[PDB]
Amino acid sequence: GVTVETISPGDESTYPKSGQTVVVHYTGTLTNGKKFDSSRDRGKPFKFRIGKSEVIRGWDEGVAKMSVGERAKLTCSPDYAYGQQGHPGVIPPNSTLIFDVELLRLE
Repeated sequence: GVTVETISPGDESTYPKSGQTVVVHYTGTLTNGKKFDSSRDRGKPFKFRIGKSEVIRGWDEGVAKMSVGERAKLTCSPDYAYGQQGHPGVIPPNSTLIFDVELLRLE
């Protein structure tokens, strides 16, 4: 489903709750490394409510395993991303997605 590989540890104490507003910096790429999204390129931290299907399932599952300050690679299989259909023009069918995600703070 989703694999979380820690790059830099968080505090292992402060974890997102269901419905909580979470603030991340992230970069998403295809497994060939082609980038398709980045809050870092936008120069703005990205906010979303976790556990509300506001983002792909890999994020809801994976970011919930991160603690504040953690930086990790999240690898989301198609079933936890955009599936067989994909996102025409952006994500091919049956694509695994790799996200570099830093959990900056909870709100």
